[PDB]
This record gives sequence, structure tokens and C-alpha cells, in this order.
Amino acid sequence: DSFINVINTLGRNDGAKYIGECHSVADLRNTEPTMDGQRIILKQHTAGTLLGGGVFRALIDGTGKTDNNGTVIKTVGGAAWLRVNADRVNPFMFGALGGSNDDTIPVQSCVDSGKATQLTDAHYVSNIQLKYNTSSIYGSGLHYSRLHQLPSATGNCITIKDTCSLIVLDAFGVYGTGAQQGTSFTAGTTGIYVETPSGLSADYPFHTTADPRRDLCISKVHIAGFDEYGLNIDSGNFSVTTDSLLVNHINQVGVRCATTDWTWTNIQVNTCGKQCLVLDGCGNGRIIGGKFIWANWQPYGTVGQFPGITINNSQNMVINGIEVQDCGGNGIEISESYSISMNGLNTNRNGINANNTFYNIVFNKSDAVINGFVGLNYAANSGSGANSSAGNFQFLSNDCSVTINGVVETGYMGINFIGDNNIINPTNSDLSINGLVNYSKTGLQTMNETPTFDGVSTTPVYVSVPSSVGQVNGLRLSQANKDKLLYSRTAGPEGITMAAVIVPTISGAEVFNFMAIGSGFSDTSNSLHLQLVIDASGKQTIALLLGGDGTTQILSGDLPNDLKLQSGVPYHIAIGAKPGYFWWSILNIQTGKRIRRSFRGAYLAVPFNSIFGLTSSLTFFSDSNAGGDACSGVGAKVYVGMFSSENDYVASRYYNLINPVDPTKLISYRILDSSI
Amino acid sequence: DSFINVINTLGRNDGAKYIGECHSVADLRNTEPTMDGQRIILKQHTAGTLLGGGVFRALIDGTGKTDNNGTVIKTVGGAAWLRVNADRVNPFMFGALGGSNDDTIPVQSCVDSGKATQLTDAHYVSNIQLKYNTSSIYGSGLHYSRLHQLPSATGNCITIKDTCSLIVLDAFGVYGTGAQQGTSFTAGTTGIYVETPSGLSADYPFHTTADPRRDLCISKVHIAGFDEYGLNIDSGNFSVTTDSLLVNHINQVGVRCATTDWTWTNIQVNTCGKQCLVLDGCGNGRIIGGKFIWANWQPYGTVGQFPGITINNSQNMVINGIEVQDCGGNGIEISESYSISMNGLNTNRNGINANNTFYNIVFNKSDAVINGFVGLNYAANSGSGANSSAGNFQFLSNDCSVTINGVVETGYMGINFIGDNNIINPTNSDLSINGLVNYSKTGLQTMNETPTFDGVSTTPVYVSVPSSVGQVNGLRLSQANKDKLLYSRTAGPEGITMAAVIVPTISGAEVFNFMAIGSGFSDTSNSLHLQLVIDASGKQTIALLLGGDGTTQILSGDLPNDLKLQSGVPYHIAIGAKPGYFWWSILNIQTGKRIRRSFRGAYLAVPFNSIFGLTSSLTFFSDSNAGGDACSGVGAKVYVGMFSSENDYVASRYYNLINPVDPTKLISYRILDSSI
Amino acid sequence: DSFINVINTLGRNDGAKYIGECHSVADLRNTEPTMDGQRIILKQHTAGTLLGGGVFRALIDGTGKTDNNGTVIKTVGGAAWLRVNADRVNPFMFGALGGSNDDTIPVQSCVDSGKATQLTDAHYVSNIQLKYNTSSIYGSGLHYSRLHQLPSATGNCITIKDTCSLIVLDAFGVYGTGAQQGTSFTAGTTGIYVETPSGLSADYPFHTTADPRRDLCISKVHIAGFDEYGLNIDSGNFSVTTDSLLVNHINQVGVRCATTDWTWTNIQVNTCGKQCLVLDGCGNGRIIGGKFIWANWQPYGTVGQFPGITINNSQNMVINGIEVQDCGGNGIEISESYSISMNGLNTNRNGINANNTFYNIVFNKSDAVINGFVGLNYAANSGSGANSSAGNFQFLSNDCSVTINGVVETGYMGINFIGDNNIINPTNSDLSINGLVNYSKTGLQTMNETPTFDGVSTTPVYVSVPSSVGQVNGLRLSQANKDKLLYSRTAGPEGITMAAVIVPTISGAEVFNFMAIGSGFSDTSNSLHLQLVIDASGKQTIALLLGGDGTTQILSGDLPNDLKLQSGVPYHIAIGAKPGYFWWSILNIQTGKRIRRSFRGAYLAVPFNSIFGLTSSLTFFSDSNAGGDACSGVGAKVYVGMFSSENDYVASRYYNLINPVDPTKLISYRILDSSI
Ligand SMILES: [Cl-]
Ligand SMILES: [Cl-]
Ligand SMILES: [Cl-]
Ligand SMILES: [Cl-]
Ligand SMILES: [Cl-]
Ligand SMILES: [Cl-]
Ligand SMILES: [Cl-]
Ligand SMILES: [Cl-]
Ligand SMILES: [Cl-]
Ligand SMILES: [K+]
Ligand code: NA
Repeated sequence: DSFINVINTLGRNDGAKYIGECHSVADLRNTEPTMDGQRIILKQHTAGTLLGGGVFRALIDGTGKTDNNGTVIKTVGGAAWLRVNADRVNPFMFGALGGSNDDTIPVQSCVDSGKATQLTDAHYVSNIQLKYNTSSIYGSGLHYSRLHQLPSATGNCITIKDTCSLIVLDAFGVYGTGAQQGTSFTAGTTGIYVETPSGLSADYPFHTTADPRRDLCISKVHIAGFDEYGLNIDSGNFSVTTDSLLVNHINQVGVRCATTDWTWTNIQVNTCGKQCLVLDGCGNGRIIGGKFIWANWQPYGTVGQFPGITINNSQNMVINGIEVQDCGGNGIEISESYSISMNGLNTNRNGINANNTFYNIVFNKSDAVINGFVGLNYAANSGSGANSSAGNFQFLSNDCSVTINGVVETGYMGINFIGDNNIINPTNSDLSINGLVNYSKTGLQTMNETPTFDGVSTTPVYVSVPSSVGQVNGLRLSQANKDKLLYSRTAGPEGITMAAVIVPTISGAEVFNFMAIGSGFSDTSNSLHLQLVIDASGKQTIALLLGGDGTTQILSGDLPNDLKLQSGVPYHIAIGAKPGYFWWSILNIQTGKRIRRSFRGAYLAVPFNSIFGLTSSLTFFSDSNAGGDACSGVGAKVYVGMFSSENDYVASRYYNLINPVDPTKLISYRILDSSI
Repeated sequence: DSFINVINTLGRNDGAKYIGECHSVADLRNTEPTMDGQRIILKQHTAGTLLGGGVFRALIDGTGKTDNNGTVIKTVGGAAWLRVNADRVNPFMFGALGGSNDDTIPVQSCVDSGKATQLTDAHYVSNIQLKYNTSSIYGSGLHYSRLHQLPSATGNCITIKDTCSLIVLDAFGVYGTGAQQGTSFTAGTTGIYVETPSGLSADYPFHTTADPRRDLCISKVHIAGFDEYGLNIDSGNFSVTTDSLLVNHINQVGVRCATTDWTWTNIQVNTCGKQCLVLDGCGNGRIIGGKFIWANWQPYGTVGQFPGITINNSQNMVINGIEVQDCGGNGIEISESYSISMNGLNTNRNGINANNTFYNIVFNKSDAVINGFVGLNYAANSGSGANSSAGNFQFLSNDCSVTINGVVETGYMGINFIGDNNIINPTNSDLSINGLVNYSKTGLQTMNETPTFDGVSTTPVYVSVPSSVGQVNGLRLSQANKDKLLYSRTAGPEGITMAAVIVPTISGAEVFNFMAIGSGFSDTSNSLHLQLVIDASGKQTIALLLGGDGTTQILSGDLPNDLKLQSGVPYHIAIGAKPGYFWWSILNIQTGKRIRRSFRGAYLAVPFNSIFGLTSSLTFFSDSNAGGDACSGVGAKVYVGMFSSENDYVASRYYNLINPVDPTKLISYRILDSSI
Repeated sequence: DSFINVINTLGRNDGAKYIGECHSVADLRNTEPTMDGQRIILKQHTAGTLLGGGVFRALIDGTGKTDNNGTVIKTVGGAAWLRVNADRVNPFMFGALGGSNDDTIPVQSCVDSGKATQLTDAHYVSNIQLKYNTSSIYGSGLHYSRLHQLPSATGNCITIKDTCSLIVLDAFGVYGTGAQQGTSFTAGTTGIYVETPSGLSADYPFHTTADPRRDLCISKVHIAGFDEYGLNIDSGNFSVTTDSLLVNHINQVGVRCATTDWTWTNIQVNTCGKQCLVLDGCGNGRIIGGKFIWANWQPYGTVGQFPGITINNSQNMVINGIEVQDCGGNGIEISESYSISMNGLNTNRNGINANNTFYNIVFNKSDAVINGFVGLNYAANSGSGANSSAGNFQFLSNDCSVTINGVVETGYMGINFIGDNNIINPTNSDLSINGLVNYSKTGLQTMNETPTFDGVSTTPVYVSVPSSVGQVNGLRLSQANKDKLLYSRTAGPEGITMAAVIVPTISGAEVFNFMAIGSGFSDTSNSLHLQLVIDASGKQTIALLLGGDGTTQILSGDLPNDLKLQSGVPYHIAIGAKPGYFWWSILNIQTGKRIRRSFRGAYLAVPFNSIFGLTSSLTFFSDSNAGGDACSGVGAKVYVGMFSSENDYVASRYYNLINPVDPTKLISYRILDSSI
């Protein structure tokens, strides 16, 4: 009985082969069903691919159903084959082929389908538009599931239309011609563009017409390899959220935002020929967690300076926990902006295209309040000599109202005699740093202890100083007369800060005793000397001599020729000294260039507690002993204060290169313009 | 041979039609398998739908298996048909129909199934309960994949039970009757409710009994259109995380939290009839990135004031990077709360239901530390006249301990003579703003330069002032005697701040010279005059006259009648003047109402550097020239300080309307109570 | 006709049973296709499971295809069966069995497949390695979809190899032996390990070789029950993002990070035997939103102290919105670190393994700027007597540069006479708290009002004080002579702060009037008295007596014996008094132990406005009335300032236990070393 034959043949383990199937959707349009809900198997969407197959079910009355070439296939007879597919569509359902094929139309059909799209692979496209509240796109990774713009395509790889709201873009890549490290770009391309809204609807969230409320999430999306912008959110769009956005390898601007009312979290922008980020006309937005690196990337060819971040014509921005680092020009340029609030801000090792040239934050006609600032320049710290920022802050105008608090100078050792702020440009702007009172702006009454002048002849001699010192004469300093200023105050455990303008006359071999605590140099001298030593060949050494706590230590270094002090040039010379903490700084007041070193922890043999036992007195231009070395040149504006960190010292230099450090800690301040 | 006929018939491209299938799960329960793992095709869950079909496999011994009407279907004979389904379930598997159908039971079966639920569409429900660590729900968008509460249903659309922990709610909508803009609500509804735990388990995370550790994520979820609450997290629940939560169109309170120990990131709450957010009994929580807008939304009918945010009976809250904007009443009300820490805070343009009536932050028996404050009132800036906040801060009690730092007054031009703080209510609370020393609380010794009184007769005349001025008499100001105060101090590039109480006598046409720098008015006069001009018709003009840097400029405006100065009323009149930066403020000390303007950037023809060349002296009530115009009325409490921004000026007004601006910058302060 | 028989038999609703299928992939390898793209049904991967089945399609020419035991199955004949599977793979496709089975090889095949992996259930594994940019893993919950390390397995449950970048790990669990509350661990296990990179590639993101750019997201992942680490990110890895990471039940360290350049948001680490978090050698990273609780968890057996967070050898860290709470030892230990920036920081109720022993933040050779600090100790507030931190801050070295701002002492009532800072260890470090000038470091000139000494005999008597008071003698205080200091200053609405060193002689029953405002005690006395009352049995009472605003109130408490004042011991005794706000503090200057109470809100019958009407004078050691009670012992270092919160009082104690509170508010300071 051939009946048993058929059952046994169909019942073989490969028996499914005997059930015919549709070869293609083209074949499917010619296959009329004879039963409602009739089941058919589709081998593949397009002949020869083995891609896009599935199961379809029939509506003999295909009325109100439209063929879309993927999930709704209509017959010549008017029936509709409907893909059995509850949830997301993917491009292969609509004829995508992957590989080098142009899958633009299949991908466009997905996001137009009325369902969210799943990217299961990498698809080449030219330009895709997201139009509906169903146009979500989901992948499974930042790389392998992605849209890839064709090399010939220009414009926006993805455009979010002003009719599209409340979608999710999650965990997929958006790659352009330059996606791979060190490759070139197709001109005029953008990864994701959010167009300016052309209208406002009254039926949100069911709107079908233009509306500014994007109210959508771009989450774990990786944009790489575009020319003009990675992501460009144009004016008029509200509530475009980004979350874990990663932007790599952009010829020009990583991310541009020109709109209001949005929040981004954990954004990273890396390696852009121009800015990593442009905020232009932004307001009432939030960035929380941000990393902006390798802006103004030189191999991307852009001659010309561009900062890591431009904040232009913006207001009411709260920007917390971001870092700008390794950018070729300035770190952050704030221009014509109001009320920029930054809480936890890290800017270090920018200006990498030209050493000692650019600044980490550049203020121009802007107001800002910046808290939790940090900026440890790891190139200066390591001593690598790599190009880095001249300093932290630069004011291009003096109508800025700016408050800055944090660690303005980090306080590492200074192997190459530099740190975070190596050129300081003071300003008359309405500026407050670290809550420090600006001496030029205070009427506070303070102590002002009077030192005793001492010399072989005890009559002070006064001589001219350069006009940069802001006075006519200063105290004549000579080795022959041992000119010095003796304070009777002794150093205590709170520590001390000592500073003066010194105009050194540098000729032959010589020891300059700029300032001292106590005298002598031995296990029990309880003394500090800051010295400039010139050997007979002109080599210059800055030496800190410490004696106490049962031992002696020399912390000195030979200056490279380009950092040597110049005869007749005024320098602000400052030290902070306290148990376990010594720093010195020499500041050229005509160029603003600074050298410095700082000693804590393992650099100190002992904390030298006994220097601060209220027994060693303070002396300027020599030590407290009649035989000590003195100085050659001129002194002025001698300052004694209680201990200030180098952080606060540098902060106060932005007010003025030669003024007292901290009015609330001021103990003595002597101009020395023909008086003591 | 009919064998070939069968193979050729089955082998047609539509051959799958010949394989029978089950019409419904009801039919399936009557279909006994004869082989283990036997495969059957289910056409659809419910007859007539074409929805919920799939492939099932048989367990002849359905023992320990329970029929659930979707993925486990048991036969009369005791066998179990198991849906071939590795991962998530969706409501259509359990009989959902979508459209207008009540899909409550299918959706409840999904979240009770033991698998996570995928929402592929919009489903109407009455009330759903999440009970298990498997009760996750995933959608593909904030709108199209959603639960939709039936119009007749009341109560919670979703309840998270105290047995439910460690689930994810990701990328779907939760809509109620009022979801669409401008529609009404069903009474007593809540979007998502997290119930108060009834117990604590000892076997987390495998607990099957009540526990407070929710430890779950609500992520990219959109809640819209509910009455009482969008999201309501009740007391006793720990670690309910929200991430990119979006709440729209709530009749009453957008989000209520009444518990401890949680973190939210990037929350937005928009358009609520009462508060956007209520924190009531909260502690040890974090909000990072928040947008709270259109609270107290008038068309939602709630008569009565409700703030954008209520912080009540809470403690140890860290709230970073949030904004409160466009709310109908106060911005933020902090009541009976300890240790509220805010870092990066934006409050602007609230109080929109009644102009000049509400305040951006209202403190009542609370302590707070607020850093990075900003609040550019875009309505005042644009000059639209839209209703906006009276000012930034209001203290309902004087037992608050509050620190505020930031841009308290933004410093835009003031087209309508107003800005951010238009009514100032000073307080005796333990308050510190912008690190400013409160003059009423300091013993610091400062400079106090003595001006020279000048007049046609050089003997000062003193007359009564209103008691609000805090002294018996002031300096008689007259045009006939040209009463004035001449300081010999000249203005420098750091700038200057000048202020006084002036009680003007306003009668006919007249020029009041409130204060001046230098004298004359020409390309090279290096002068500033602040003037009140009254024309013969009573119209009042506030004019800033600047001469220097080779040109002259008039920055004046006619006051609207409601802003005119009133004869016999005391005003605090203050200016800040420095190169490129001029602001003036007139403050009615009896009503706290302020008018003001500020000039920087393009409003200035030149920076007027030469006004600040240390050649132009300071004068109150006239200028330094014998022929200058003077004033009519009384003067008192003359203040000279180094430059303060309007930001710091306004900040210090919260201490006291008439005291010195900044003790650390004070140069002169003359009461003028029968002395100079 | 047996043809009709076959059609009718196949057409039965169970007709699918007649289509044969493959019993196993082993059977499949022996099934040669005869048509390209031939369809076959696979019943199951492994015989007897009903797991892993599906549909496969044939490539007769299996060339360039490799058998992987799940989705690519090759025949003896060289053909390839390809699983119809567009998107993610799951372990059951590769032979996983779930339950107690070791599914390591199936799971490893998934993440090696070239597709992302979906976890649909809980799978036991030993060790899994993520190697490719396709090795993403997705679950549907933090618990039920998970990897579970076998009890015998050691090492890393998941290792991310240095070839793996740009993947997502989303919404699944990683459990070890100790996952369930209160269970033990397998030695040497780690949840997720990110290995140190062995090289750098030049073709990112298409690299196939080692690279430091992880650039991956760990999102909504739950790690529980491992020994050494929950998550361990080793040196050299960049941009490992965590987002909503939840770590529970770790024998040792919840999370270790030893690398640079990363951002975490909303991390929670709960219940670790050692630290919740170790940052060791970190730099240029961000943590935004963090909860670290129950570190140093005693039942996990680690004898020895470990902080909630170790920050060691790190720099340029921005850590915003975190909380450390309920940890067994110190809260946060910062060692050998630069530029640690914290904005919004909550540390409370740590040190729970030994009461009054540990500190919330411990600084050692580190610099930090901390803003928005809060730390309401809920155990002290509730009066539970549970073990809690001795105090907020401890400095193990004096070379730290630290700025702290916030609510250093919360200001709740003090039911057990304690609060947040119960032992205070002052430091000579470069420290600034709440912007307070350190009196030891200021040269500012202030008022110093001179009191009038009064006694039955009006000649002051001076007697010795302990050396801890920093002077030789103080003012002899006796009840017989009514020794007192009368200021003529009266209290005003701004309030007042009064403090002194008092060395009490405690013998029999006695009333000590430490200090007073006004005199008398009645509805209209407008008076304040701070009293120590000793009854005849030695019981001690600290009483605040308030009279005014029409009533009287006693705010007193009996001290527990262990908190009693000791005869001959010096105490710093301070009050702040203003309308509606009264606090007192008694500080043992030899042990640093403090007791205190604070009265606001409901504790006050009235605000006692009339005490501050400028009519009641200030008195030390008695009141302004000749008959008032006085003191027995010695007084020294009498301080009058304008009102300071207890917050600022405690903050200033970290500078020095006995110095003036606030130099900018200082009104009087009398050493009393043989003078008045
Ligand atoms: Cl073919
Ligand atoms: Cl010169
Ligand atoms: Cl010069
Ligand atoms: Cl039917
Ligand atoms: Cl009056
Ligand atoms: Cl009045
Ligand atoms: Cl079997
Ligand atoms: Cl002693
Ligand atoms: Cl002692
Ligand atoms: K933050
Ligand atoms: Na079939």
C-alpha cells in the first residue's frame, strides 16, 4: 500500500525536505492561498541568498494591507501573506544581503515598518531616516551590529526627523569611511543628525506631525569615522538623551549640540580633527560623566587651533564629572556664555601640538563657576618632555565673572622644574580662585611685622628696579655688605610662606641666599636655606638646604640652560615650608614663565619637625647669622604669611604676579621702596 | 502511482498548507500526543485571531507541569504541550488581542510565567502585579510598546510586590487615560507603584517572601497620563534604580519617593498638576541628572500652589545636575530636612501662574549646601513679560543653616529693568552666600576712608530718614547747596563698587547725580555719572553716562510708571564699575523690589579703560566739579568697595538690604547719622 | 484512492507529527542533504533533552564552514547544516542542559560563535573567556538569567581578554558559591576579571590582537558570591564602563580598579568582607552615583580593618554623588593620592565593628577637594547605641592638602548627647573646612571687646591650668567670690557664639553657670543660662535655661556616668544662641571626646526672640546679676563671636580644640593668662 510508503518516507529524519516552499518573495506574490491563515514556508527573500526566509500566513482578503517587501507581501489576486513575526524586524527580512551590498532600502523599510529594528550584522547604507515613534534600532554590540555608510554616500548616515519621538537607539555601531584608526574620510558626512523641528504638535505623544519633543534615548551607540560630525543635534530639539555614547575618529567635530533642555550621561569623544564637543547656543542642559580626548588631532590635517570643547553663546549649563585631555590645542574655550556651572572638572595635558602654548580653560566674555577642579599634568609629572599646556587658565577679556575652586597646582615633585601652571597670565577680571582674597581688592587690616635691616653697614641702600616691579627703588643687595632683613618671628608647626621680588645680578661663581629659616647646616641646625648657586662656568643650581631632626639633606637641581635666571630680570621667588612639606617657585614677572619644585613624602629624609620648633627666625636675602652668604641685585615686596600650598600660591598669581599670597594669612609685607 | 502524486503535491511551493495544525489552545487540550516530544503546529491561541500561534512539543506524562494558557497546555489525557520558546514570552502567546481589548489576564500570565516579558505592541490592562525575580518587562520604545490602563480601571497600572527583586523594566510605555497632551484623567490611578515591604528575608537573592531589597532597574520607561502619581516608590524599599525615566502629563504628582538608599540618573518629569517630584521621608539617596518642568500646571485644574519639587522630612540627599523650570509656583520647597547637598543646580522662570510672586528655592526649617547654582531667568532676559519668579531664594524660618554658591544674579542686560532677583527678602538665618562675609556678623577691621563734605556752604546739614534706614538722620541733599561727598580716591583697573541709601524728594524736572567717577562728559572726560532724570511731565529716566577712551556713550532707559521711584521712599542705589563692565541697581528697601541694568560686551562702545586710569575721583550725590548737578532728599550709609559683580551684590542683599556689600573689599562706609 | 487518505491524514490538526526530524546533532552529521538550502527539523541538540532543537538548512558544499556544535553542523559528506537563526545564540543551541549540569563548553561556544549570546536561564560554568568584538552577553534580569560558577571551579568566572572590545554585557547575573546571603565561598574566585593588555593594535576597532581600548559597557549586571573580587579591572585597560552595576556578597573586595580613563555610573557594592571598592593606581576616572555599604562585614571572618573604599596611589579622580555607610571600619582611606575631587559625598554610620573607633574619611599623604559633604549618623540621631564612627575626619599625616565643605556636623538634637563628630583629632595639615579661616594661621585684625571682671572682691585671681590649655595660668573661678566676666554687649537677632576653656573642680552638690545672656529666669527675663548641675550623689546635669517670649523652658539632661565631666580636666565649652536655634558642646581637650545637644523646631516652646532684643548682656562664669551662681575651677581663652552653627564650630575644632571659632566673626578673645 503506497500509503504506508508515503508515511514512512515523510517520517524519515530528513522528511521535512518533502514539504515544498516558496523560492522568493517574487514567487510568493504569484502564490494565491486557498485557505485563510494558510501557512506557507518562504525559503529566502531573494533568489540565491538563503537569507530572509521564514513562515507566512495568508489573508485571502488583502484589503487595507500594503506590500512592504518584507513582512507584508501581496499577491496579484489581492491576498496578503503576513510574516509570522511577533516582535522586531531585521533588514534581511526586507532583502538585505550584508557583505559589500548596499542594504539602504531594506534598512529603510525596517525603520519604516511600524516595528523596532534589530541589527544582527553589519549593513552598508547611504542615508537612513527615522520618522516614526516605531523607528527604534537595537543591536548587540558597539561594533559588529552596525550601519556602515557607503564610501560614495555623503550627508547624514542617520537622520532623526522632526516627526520621530520616543524611540530608542541601543547598542549598535554607526561607522563611516574613516572608522578604522588612521584612515581618511568621505567629505560632508555625519553619523547621526537630529534635524531642526519645523513645527509643534498638540497631540503628543501620538503626534504624526513635526514636534520639538524628541524625547528619545541614544544608548550604548558607537559613532566612528565621519567627516563633519559624529553626532549633530540641531537647534530646537528637546530631550535628546545620550547614555554611554562613544564617538571615535571624526575628521572635524565629534559632537555638536545647538539646542536646549537635555541630559547626557557617560559620553566619550576620542580623536577629532577639530573639537571633540561644540556647545553652540545651548541652554539648560546637563552633561554628567564625560571624557573628551585627542581633539585637534594633527594627522587629521586641520591646520589651525580648535579646543577640546567649545562652549559658545550658551547659558545655564551644568557640566559635572568631565575630563579634557591630550587635545592638540586649548582644553575648553568658553565664549559669550552665561552661568556655566562645572562640578568636578579635570583638564590636563592639552596643547599637545605646540609645547607651552595653549591653556586648559580659555575664558572670553563669559561667566562660570567651577568646583572640584583638578589637572595633574602627567607629562610634567613623568618628566617625558611631551608637549603640554602652558597652564590651566587664560582670560582673553577682563569682563568675565569667574569662580574657580580646586587643585590649581597639583603639587608633584617637578623633575623637570615644571608642573601644571608654567606660564601665568594674571587678569583684572572679576575672578575668585580657591576663595582667596585678591590683595589688590581688599581693605582688610592685617598684622605687618617690621623686620630689622642688617648689613656690615646697617644703613639700607636703595637702587632702581625695573618698572614691572611697580615701584621706583628696592633694597640694594650685595655680598660685600651682607644686606639682609631679619625678622624675629620664628617658624612654627603650622608652617610659613616666604616670598619676594628679587632682581638678581648674575656674574661669576656665587651663592645667593634668597631666604632662610634659622642658620647653619647640620644635624641640629633647625634651618632652611633656599639658594641659587652659580659655578664658575655659569651653571645654575637651585638648592633647598634642610637641617634638623638629626640629619641634613640637600634637595637641589641644575637648571637646563633655557630655564636659567637672567641678570637684571625680576623674579617672584616664593617658598612654602612646614613639617614634611617644602615647595619653592621662581617666577619671571616679565614673561610669566615659572619653574618650581615640591618635596613631600619619600623625597624627604625626615619631616624636619625641629625647623618649626619656634626657635629659628626668618631672614630674607641671607640667614640669621652674621657670616651667611647674601645676594647680589635688588629686593622688593617681601612677604611673610602663614603656610600656603603651592596650589594657593599659583591661584593667587592669577590675580597678580608679585602681590601678597593670602591676605588672611599675611604676617608681613614690605614694599622696600626707600623704606624698610 | 499515487505515491509520486503525493510527493509532487507536497513538494509544491505552497505545500506547507497540507500539514494540518491546531486551530486553538482549546483544540490543543483535546489533542493527545502519541509520541514523546511530538511536534504540533498551533495556528493561533484563540479561534479567529491569527495571533499567538507557534510550535509545541509534547510530554505524554504531564506531571509536575501546570497549564498556564500560553506556553504550557495540558490535555484531558494528562499530557503537556510545551511552546517551543527559549527566551521571552509576549502577551499574544497567552491570548492577548491588542487593539481595544482588555489584555489584563494575558499580560498577568506573562509576568507570572517564570520568564521575562516582551511587549511587542500596545496592550490595554487594568492592574498588573510584578511578583517574581522573573517578572522583567522589555519593550522596544517609549511609546509603541506599552501597557495602557483601561479608562474604567483605577489604582496602580503596575504594582511591584515586595516579593519582586532583581528585575528589569526597560524601554516601554505605561500610559493612562490622560496620556495625550491636554486630556483628562481617571481618578485614583498610578502608573507604577512599589509597595511597602511587609517583611525581610534571610535568603536573598533567592527569596520567595517579602523583602525590602528591590534591587531593580526602571530604565528608559515612559510614564504618562495618570492621576495621583506617575511613579510612587513607597517607604521601606531599597535600591529602586531609575535610569532615563520619562514622566509626562500627570494630574497630581509626577514622582513620589518616600524611602531610603537609592540612585536615579537622568530623570525627566514634565507637566504635572501638582509637584513634579515629592521626596517625603527620604534619606541617603542620589539624584544625578534631573529635569523637572511645568509643575503646578494650571490647565490640570489644581487651584493652590505646589512646587516643582518638595523635599520634606528628608536627610543626606545628594542631588546633582538637576533643573527646575517653568513651574507654576515655587521651584523647590525644602521643609524639615537635614543635610541636603546639591552640586550643579539650575532653577529659573518658575512661579509662572502669578508674576513676581513665587521663589525658586523656599527654605523652611531645613539645612542645605548648594554649589554650582545657576538660574538665568530667560523671560526677564528676553523681555517677554511672561510671569516668572520674584527671586531665587526665600526663607520662611530663620533657624535654617544654608550655604549657597554660584551665579545668584546672572548679569544679562535687563531690557525691562529686571533680572533674576526682583524682590529680595533678607534673612537672619545662618546663611552664607558666595563665601561673602555678612557685615552684620563680622568683627574684621578694615580701611574706612573719610570723604570731604562739600557744598556752597561747607557745613553738613542732617535731616530725618525713615526708620527703615536704621538711623535717626542722614545727610541733607539739595540742589541749591550742591551737597556732596568728595573722596580723593581715584578709580583703578580693578574697578569699584559704590552704593548708598538715597531717600529722593521727587517733584519737578530735575537731574539727580546719585554718584560719579571724575567729572565732565566728553571723549576724554574719563567720567561716569549715574543719574535719575525727571522731565517736566514726571517721566523718570535712569541714565549711565560714560566718557573716555575717545568717545562718549549714554546708557539710559525710561522707567515704566510702575517702576518709578517714589518721593520719600528709601532706596539702596548701587553700581559696579570697571573696564568693560558696568551695572546699576535701585532697591526699594521697604518692599524689597529691585530694578537694575548691566552693560558688557556689545552694549559698550568701548571698555572705557581711561575712566580707571587712577585720575578720576569718587563722588556721592554729585560729581567732583563745583558746577555738577546734585540731588534732592537724604543720603545715608555710603559704601565704597573694590569691584563686586551684581551676582555678589544681590547675594549680599539676602543678608541685609542696606549694609556694605563685601567686608573683604570695603574701602569706606559712612553712616552719615549727624557725622561724615 | 490512497492519495486522499494521505492528504486527509496529513491534514489532521496533529498532522505535523508525520514529518520526520533529526533526533540529535550527532544524527544530523550523518544526514546528507540532496538539495541546496534543504530544510531539516532538529528535534533537540542532545538525545533525550528536548533542548536545543530548531530548523537547519543545508549547504551541500560545506567549504569554509567549521562545525561549532550548535549553529554550524558538518556532515561526513562535507555538507554544512546551518541553524536558521538570524540574531543571538543561546547555550541550549550548543548543548547546554541547565539545572545542575556543567554548561561551560556550550556557553564558551556561544561567546565564541561570532554572535552575541542570550542567557535565557541559569547556567553553571567553571571559567568563560570573552575574546571577540562579538562576545556580548544579554540576559533579562539580574537574577534568573545568569552564569553560575561551579562550586569546584576557581579563578575568574568571566575573563575579558585583551582582544575583546566594544561588547555589551547587559542585564544578567554572575553568581558564585557565596551568592546567597550568609553562605560561604570557593577560594580564589572572581566574578568578572578584565586582564592587563599585552599589546596595542593599530587597526581599532577592527583589531584582532591585544589592545588597551576595552570600550565596552557592563550594564545592569549583578555580581554576587565570589571570594577575591566581584569585579576586578586590571591595569592598562581603558574605558571599561559600568552602569547600574550591582555587587553583593563578596568575601573580600567588591570591586577593584587599577587602571585609568573610565566612567562608572550608579554602582552599588553591598556586603564585603574587606573593601567594597579598591582604587589602586587609578587616574583620570569618574564615579557618578555610588553606594558602598556593609564593607568589612564581620561574619565574613576577615579579622582586621578594611575601609569601605580604598583610594591608593591615585590621581585626578572625580567622584560625585557617592555614599559610604554601615561599613565595619573606616569609611574612606585616601593614601598617597593626588587631586581627588569629590562633589556630593555622604559618609555616615561606619566603624560598626567597634564603637567610637573608626573615622569616615582617613587622609594619609593625600590631597583632596571635597564639596557637598554630608554625614548624618542615623545611629546617633535615633539614639540606638549601635556602634558608629568616632567622627568624620582623621589625618594620619600633616603633609595633606585638603579642602572640605559641607555639613560637617548635621545638627540633630543629640538624644544620647552625641552626634556625627564625637572624637575630634585636630591637625596641622594644610586644611581648610567650610572656608573657615584657621585662627592659628591668620594675621587679620579684629575687634576685641574688653569685659569687666567682677567678684565680691573685684581683683582677679589667677591660678595654674594644665599644660594642654597652652598657657601658664587662668582666671580663678570660685562660688565664694562669684568670679565672672561681664561684657556690656547685648545679644542681637543675628545671634551669638560663646566659648571658653573651663577646668571645673567638681566636688559636692553645686550649680555651675558656665555662661549666660542676661539674668533671671521668668516669662520676661530674656535670659539664657548654660549650667552644669551636680546633685549630692554626684549625678551631673547639663541644663540650658531659656526665659522670654512670655514663657520659660528647661532643656536639660542627666549625663550617663561615662560622659561625666572630670574634676581638673580642661573642657572647651561652647554655645551658639540665636532666635529659634540653640546648641551647646562640651569637649574634653585631652581626649578629644565631645558631648553636645542642639535645639530647634519642636524642641523649643518658642523661638525666644526676646532674648535677642539688644537688652541682655553676655557673661562668662556667671550671669549679669550680683546674686547669680558662678563656677569652681579655672577659666581661659574666652571667645565671643557672632553666631556660628555647630557645623562650623566642629569644623573649626579640626584646626585646634581651644582656639577661636571663626576669625571673621570674632568679637572678643581673652586668653586670661594673668590679665583680663
Ligand atoms: Cl536558489
Ligand atoms: Cl624698565
Ligand atoms: Cl620691566
Ligand atoms: Cl479560524
Ligand atoms: Cl518711619
Ligand atoms: Cl520706614
Ligand atoms: Cl529521545
Ligand atoms: Cl599638666
Ligand atoms: Cl594636660
Ligand atoms: K554629578
Ligand atoms: Na512542516
